[PDB]
Amino acid sequence: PFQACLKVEKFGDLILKATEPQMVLFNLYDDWLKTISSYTAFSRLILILRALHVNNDRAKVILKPDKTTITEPHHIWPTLTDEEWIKVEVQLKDLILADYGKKNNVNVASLTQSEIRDIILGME
Amino acid sequence: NLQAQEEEREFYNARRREHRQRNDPGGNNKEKEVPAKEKPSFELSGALLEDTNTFRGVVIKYSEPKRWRLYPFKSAYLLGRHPIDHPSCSKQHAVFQYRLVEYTRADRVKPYIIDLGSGNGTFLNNKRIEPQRYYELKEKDVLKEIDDEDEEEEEEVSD
Amino acid sequence: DLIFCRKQAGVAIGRLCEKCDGKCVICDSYVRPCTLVRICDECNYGSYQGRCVICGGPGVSDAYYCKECTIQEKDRDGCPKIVNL
Amino acid sequence: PGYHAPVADPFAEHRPPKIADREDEYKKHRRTMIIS
Amino acid sequence: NPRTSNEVQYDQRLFNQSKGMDSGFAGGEDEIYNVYDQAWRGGKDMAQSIYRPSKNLDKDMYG
Amino acid sequence: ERNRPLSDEELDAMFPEGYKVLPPPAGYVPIRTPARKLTATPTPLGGMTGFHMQTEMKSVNDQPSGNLPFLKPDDIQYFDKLLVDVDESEEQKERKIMKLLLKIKNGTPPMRKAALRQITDKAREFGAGPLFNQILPLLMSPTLEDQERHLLVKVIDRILYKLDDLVRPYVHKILVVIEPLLIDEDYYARVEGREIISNLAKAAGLATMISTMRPDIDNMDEYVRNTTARAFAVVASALGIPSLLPFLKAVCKSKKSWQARHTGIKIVQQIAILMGCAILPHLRSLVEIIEHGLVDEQQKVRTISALAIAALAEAATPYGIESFDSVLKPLWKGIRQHRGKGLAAFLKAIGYLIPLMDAEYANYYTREVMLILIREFQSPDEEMKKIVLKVVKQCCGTDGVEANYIKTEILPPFFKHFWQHRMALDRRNYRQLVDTTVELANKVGAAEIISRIVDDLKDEAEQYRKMVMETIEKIMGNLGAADIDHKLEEQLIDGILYAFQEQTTEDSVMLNGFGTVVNALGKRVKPYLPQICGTVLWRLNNKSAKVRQQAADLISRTAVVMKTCQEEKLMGHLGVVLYEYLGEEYPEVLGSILGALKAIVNVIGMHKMTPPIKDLLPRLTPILKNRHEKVQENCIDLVGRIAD
Amino acid sequence: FRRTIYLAIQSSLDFEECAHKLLKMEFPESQTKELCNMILDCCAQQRTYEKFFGLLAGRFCMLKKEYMESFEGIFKEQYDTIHRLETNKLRNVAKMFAHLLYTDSWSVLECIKLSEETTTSSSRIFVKIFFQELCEYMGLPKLNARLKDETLQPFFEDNPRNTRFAINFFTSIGLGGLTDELREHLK
Amino acid sequence: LKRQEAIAQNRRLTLEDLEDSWDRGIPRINTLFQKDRHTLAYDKGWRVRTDFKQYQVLKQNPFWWTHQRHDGKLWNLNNYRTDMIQALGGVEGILEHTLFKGTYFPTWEGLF
Amino acid sequence: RLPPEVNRILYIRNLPYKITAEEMYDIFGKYGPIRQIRVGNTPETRGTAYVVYEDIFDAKNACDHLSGFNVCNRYLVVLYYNANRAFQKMDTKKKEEQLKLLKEKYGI
Amino acid sequence: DTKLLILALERLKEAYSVKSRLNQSQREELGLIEQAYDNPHEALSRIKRHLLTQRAFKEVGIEFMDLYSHLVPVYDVEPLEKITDAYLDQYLWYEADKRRLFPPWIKPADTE
Amino acid sequence: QRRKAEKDSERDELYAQWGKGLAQSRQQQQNVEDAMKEMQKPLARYIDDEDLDRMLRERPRYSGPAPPPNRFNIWPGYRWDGVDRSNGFEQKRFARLASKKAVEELAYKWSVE
Amino acid sequence: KLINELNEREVQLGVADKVSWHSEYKDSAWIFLGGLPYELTEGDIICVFSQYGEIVNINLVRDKKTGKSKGFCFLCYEDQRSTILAVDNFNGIKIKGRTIRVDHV
Ligand SMILES: [Zn+2]
Ligand SMILES: [Zn+2]
Ligand SMILES: [Zn+2]
Repeated sequence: PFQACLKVEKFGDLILKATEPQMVLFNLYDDWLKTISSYTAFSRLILILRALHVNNDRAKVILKPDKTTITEPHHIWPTLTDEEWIKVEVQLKDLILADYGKKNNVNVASLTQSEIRDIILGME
Repeated sequence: NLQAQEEEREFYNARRREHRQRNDPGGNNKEKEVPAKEKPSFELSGALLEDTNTFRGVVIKYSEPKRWRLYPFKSAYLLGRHPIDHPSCSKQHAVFQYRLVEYTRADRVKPYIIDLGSGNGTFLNNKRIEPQRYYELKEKDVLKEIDDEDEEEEEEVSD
Repeated sequence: DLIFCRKQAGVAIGRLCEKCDGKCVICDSYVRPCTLVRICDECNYGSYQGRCVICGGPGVSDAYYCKECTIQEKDRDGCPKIVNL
Repeated sequence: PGYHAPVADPFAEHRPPKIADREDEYKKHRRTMIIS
Repeated sequence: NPRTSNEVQYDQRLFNQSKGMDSGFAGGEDEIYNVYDQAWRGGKDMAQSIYRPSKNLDKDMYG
Repeated sequence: ERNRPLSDEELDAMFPEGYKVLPPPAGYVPIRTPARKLTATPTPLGGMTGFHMQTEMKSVNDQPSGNLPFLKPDDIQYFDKLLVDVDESEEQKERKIMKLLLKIKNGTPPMRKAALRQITDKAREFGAGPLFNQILPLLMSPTLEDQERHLLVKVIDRILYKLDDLVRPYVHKILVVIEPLLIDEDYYARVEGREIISNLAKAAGLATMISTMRPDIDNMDEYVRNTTARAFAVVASALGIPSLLPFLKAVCKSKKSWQARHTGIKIVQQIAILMGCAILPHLRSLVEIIEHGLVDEQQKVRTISALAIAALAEAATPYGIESFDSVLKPLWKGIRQHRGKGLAAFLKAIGYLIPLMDAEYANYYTREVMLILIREFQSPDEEMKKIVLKVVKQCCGTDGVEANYIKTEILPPFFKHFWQHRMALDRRNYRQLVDTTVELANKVGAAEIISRIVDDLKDEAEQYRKMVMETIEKIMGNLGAADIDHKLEEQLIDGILYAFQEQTTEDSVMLNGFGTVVNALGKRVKPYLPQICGTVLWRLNNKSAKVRQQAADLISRTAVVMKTCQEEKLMGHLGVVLYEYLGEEYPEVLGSILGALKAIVNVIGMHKMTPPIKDLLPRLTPILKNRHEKVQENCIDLVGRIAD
Repeated sequence: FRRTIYLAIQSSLDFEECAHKLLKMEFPESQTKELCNMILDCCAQQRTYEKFFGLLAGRFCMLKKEYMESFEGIFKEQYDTIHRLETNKLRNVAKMFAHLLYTDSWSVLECIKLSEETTTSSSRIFVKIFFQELCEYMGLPKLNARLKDETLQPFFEDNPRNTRFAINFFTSIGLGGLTDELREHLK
Repeated sequence: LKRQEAIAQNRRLTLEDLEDSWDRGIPRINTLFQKDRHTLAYDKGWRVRTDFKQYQVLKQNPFWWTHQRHDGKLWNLNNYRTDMIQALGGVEGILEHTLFKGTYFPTWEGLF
Repeated sequence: RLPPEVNRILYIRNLPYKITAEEMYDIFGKYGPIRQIRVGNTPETRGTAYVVYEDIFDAKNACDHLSGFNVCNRYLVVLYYNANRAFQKMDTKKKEEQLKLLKEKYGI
Repeated sequence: DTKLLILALERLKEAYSVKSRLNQSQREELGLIEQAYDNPHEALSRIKRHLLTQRAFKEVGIEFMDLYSHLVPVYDVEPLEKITDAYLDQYLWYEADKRRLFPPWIKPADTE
Repeated sequence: QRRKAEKDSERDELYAQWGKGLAQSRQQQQNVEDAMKEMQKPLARYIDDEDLDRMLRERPRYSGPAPPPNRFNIWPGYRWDGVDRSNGFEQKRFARLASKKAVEELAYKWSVE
Repeated sequence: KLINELNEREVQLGVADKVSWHSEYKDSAWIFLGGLPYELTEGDIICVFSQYGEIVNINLVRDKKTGKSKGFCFLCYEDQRSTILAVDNFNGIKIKGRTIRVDHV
């Protein structure tokens, strides 16, 4: 879901405000690579994008739970700790799976681990 | 259309509540949160028995001005008729619960007298106080409302 | 403290657990399993179905008598399911 | 110090690891039984 | 009858956190290590299991 | 209560022999009388204590002689007589020498042994009187240990193998302490207690026991009544039912008060539990006793009565149906009109009865019970749920019941109300639930039950997962996996792996569960292997001591399945991979590893071993030093298989 | 740049060495705001007050005229976060500015105000400490001087009410020996 | 002061009002809340016994001056490790010197 | 707020053979009125005594403060005395007269 | 008493805390101290019995720890007398501090 | 029969909404407000106004004494008796959970050796 | 009485929260207090059980004719966590000599 990445306020605003064709850079991992591996940060990324793609604002509820949670200007996503990251990850997996099963009328406690991994990661 | 239902309800205290929560009978005047004995408050004052503050009692039989005994107050004491009441009194006018004397903490360890609403009352310096409020006592003050067979005085230990 | 019940021997097959599995009951020996154990359902019933004849665990096998106790004909007495006293 | 004294059993930890009381309030009437 | 005590004293959540007595840390042996109080990462720190699935909480809180 | 004032005869009642009452003055006595008034008065008066600095004989007693192993600070009260060293001047010397008890209680194990024998052979000498006089206080001690208790129980046994006619005066004086052993949390304590009361009753006379134990029947406290009932159970096992019958049959008809009849009926019950299968001959007379309590005006008597019928029938497993005969018609009637616990009790009785009836009469009667059984699923009472549970087992596990009727009426409410996280956390409810569900599977078939409970393998809590897991285990154990379709089988294998991947404790249930599932599926499992064994290797690392042993054992039990389907690469894997762990320093792991190797040897043969034996065996040889157990076990086993 | 600063500072004993290490590197100057912003944040964020991180900020000022300016700015930048910062780090700050201001890296204060109108209970504590430290050095007499020549107003006035808040508040701090003249003014 | 305010409020103090100073002070205030605190209240002269342990025991104690049970832990080096890894170039750069890519582990986040 | 095992009776030991009941009554008389006190006059029990008070909490404050308390050169052994044990030396009887009295006087 | 005995026993256990296979005498010491945990009142009575009676003890081993400058004496006692003496020490310091024996100017002090 | 069947039925609304947990329902309500925040505040960071005042401050209810801590931190009602009546499982449950936290750390200390 | 032993198997085994059997319900405030003393009344039990919450409405079962309590009450709080707290806490309590029982509904 690289498309939903432009649902973020910053990107869409930037593009809509842009007066000339121009190349811009960003780091979607922020400072994550300090505490984690690349690929794992990649999984966290896919979780975030997909989750923004399904319920949108509700994923923003997960990502902006407490007003005491802040995001720094250098970074795309709020500053969180590893415990906090595992929790919000579980919540995002919950968003994606719940809505998929709600569309396909499937009891989503009955899906497999392979099925869940597929659904989250992409097309099965 | 006199009494629609014969029972209805209450929303009221139960005798076993107040009973079990205070028993010597059940008593009144549960100590407030402040109450603390006077000796340990003389320990936080850093005072050995020489310079410590101890309240001694003095008795005078109201008809004849001395000691039947002398009484230390050193957190509270139950002044009553005699068995339940700790500070028993032979006075026949005292209700089964007459009054209480509680040392409390304000700003300091200070003595306090509180009437329980004894039917006759109680006189302070031959001047009564109304029921249901803590009234600080100062040294040399006197206790006996009008039924008074006795007198009492308070003294701090000094000299 | 521990002795035989010696109730009449029925048609029910004996059941030994993991521990007791190989032992011939009376001779306490592992040698020459030949004949088969019988105890009364009075001794073997219910929670005792497939119970050990000894310790009280689930029977994983069936006890076989030795040839020693065979010729001395001890296997024909009362049901040799040990009862604690 | 008096403040740390205001801040003022392990044998009863290890010793209680030996045996136990084990029992309820219903059973303790045992203690009230006089001999015959 | 309230249950009252002089002063207030202290709560509970903390009033029993750290071990007891225990004593320092060996005579002062070299072999001990023990310099750091917490582990490096949250891999084993963060949870007993990194992954558990379910929608139980999901389809319950969902509505 | 215990603070009630006392009298001088009552005062002379407590303390033992040889003490004097003193007045010092009449005046100090008047101080003691004013003391009450002065406990208030002189506490409110001048007082204090101080000390002066001055320079400074110290007597004391442990138990000296030669050795005398140590005395706890309390036990002094008992053993004080031993402390004084006055010696060598009759009975007082027998009590004095009887402190060998102290050697039994506290000391080294050898002192306890030798002491125990020495007091055994002195039984006939000292007599039961002095012993029990010096024992029963100890076994009555409030501070008593576990071990010390058990040991005093031992000495009571060993001395009661000898003394026979002697104990007659002390029988009650014994039982009062011993009856609390019958009701206890410890099991071994209970079997001991039953044993020593057996030895006592058989040791004493019948009339001794009977005439002894009457006044405890009407005793105010129900505790003594209950434990006394179990006592009569034990003594009745000793001296047989028919000898004691007329006593009972006299008791249950006592017209004084109900409490008695309640006791006697409870006695009938505990006889039912204890004697069990052996009740059979006198079943008729027993029933004829108990029947008159079902109609009694008091409630308890009715409840405990019908309960006792239950216990009977449960030990009556099928026989003697007509002996219960006259009991039925009231019971069924009561089934209509009752609210509360008594109802459930009746359901318990009837429940154990139904397997004993004829499938025709029990057809009708059963079909009547099913209604109330349905309606009553929902009660919050856990006693209720136990009863109605076991009931559903017996009623619906009847050969004369139709599947479809259960499938419709029962299963949906059954899995609704009964399968919840209140149940599984409890023990008995756990087991009984397992059994009942197993039997429902035994009738309606497999795919139904399993198919409904599979989704719960993935539930959060352990104990619940453990429950459904062992349930699936027993089910697929009995019915066989043949009934299972395809998709539900995918949910199966995934469920079992998933549940197996999170193990908080080490236990067999998950493992035996998996093994039974696979061995039952046969070669329908083949498409699932690579997922299995992938999990098996990755788990085969993880964090060591917890899961290595478990994944290893998983291999061990999955060997044959990994063989017959002819996946040889997998045997290469397990062969050399497991071969590599033989250097593991943790014994509890290594043992499981060797076990896995063993199981792999029993499937693939000698000359086909991917780790050729030339490699393997000498690599095994040095391990024999390994001390800790499991290693030695599995190791020696494998050296045995290959060496043979 | 932000990471290099930290490593250079965590490496060096003394406060002297970090500046030498830092200047030596010859990192770009304009950043000479944020760098110093780095030092103020890096230790203040650091758990407890330490003498080192406060000295460093100051020297870095005497060496170049701008560095001083860079600091005074950063002190301003506090207003926004006077409320916001949590109530430990105020314990590092109050003193930590105390040590720039006792040693002359005072009138920059004046910007700070006493009002129930707008002062953050945060800010309340912040300034509170700041005096209970700086006092402990100058000893409340030299402080008498520095104030008496200061002309600090938003602190020291109109607003007899705010003179109760002021003077009272310095009875609360406890110093309240530089509140005299204002007491007279009340009268 | 936190004790006095708690007294006047009659409400006892929680953890949070002490979260500020939790690790601070020479007695290391948190040491009041040690579970075994009773026992330690009856220990005296510990500091000198540590001085004379050098004679009773062969090994040489550098920490002789203090004891964590009475005085708490007077330092926390947890930062030093993080800053150390940062100065070396982060986790990955360090691993580039190792066999790690040999072990074929997916990640280092689970290295134990 | 009391342990159940403690009773109004206290066994007291480490007494001299000369000791006077005057000292006994005086000392022990602090905590409450004496129900009574016994003292072993017999060869083994000499040096031991039993104290009984009108109230238990009396004895509780006693063993509290009197724990290991001193007399002469000695630190007395202060324990809460047991129950039951040797009792039946006396009997249960003589209830009939008193119960007949309470059934007579108050009529209940 | 239990408090004191516990403290002293922990102190003794602290020398061996790293615990390699040690040796025979040390083994006796661990087993005997371990014994003291299970049956404390026994140990206390035995100790007080020693303190009231025995005036003759066994021989103490001696060895020198080498600081490369000045050697440090090191003494070795049989475990029994070590537990006895240890409790004696915790007790002495406890009573001492309670009674304010040592004036403040003696400062290898617990406070600081 | 309209008003009567709406007495019983609108009582099904009343006691239905009351049944669960009136306290629980309001907390759920707050989340609904949160959705409103999302529509205007798609990805809020820092100084944006709600955060501003947010960090710009840092129906009888029971008065007397204090209410012992409750895992869920709920002040007792208006007229509450003012006395602790409990099995103490909260504290011990409260204390034990805390003890484990100490246990995880002293578990670790083990690992380096 | 069985409750407290279920909470001990729940704490001993390390159940860790949401799998708790108070999550059995999630739908229900009303609690069941049985084995209550007959002298008790509305205002009383309200005053004791408003400790752990705010009780909205309680119907105590009192026999219709005689107009005295049958000995138990169904209560309703404003908050569920008050119910979880109350069942898990206030149970096994002494009142007037008799130990009350509580549980969900
Ligand atoms: Zn048999
Ligand atoms: Zn066996
Ligand atoms: Zn044989």
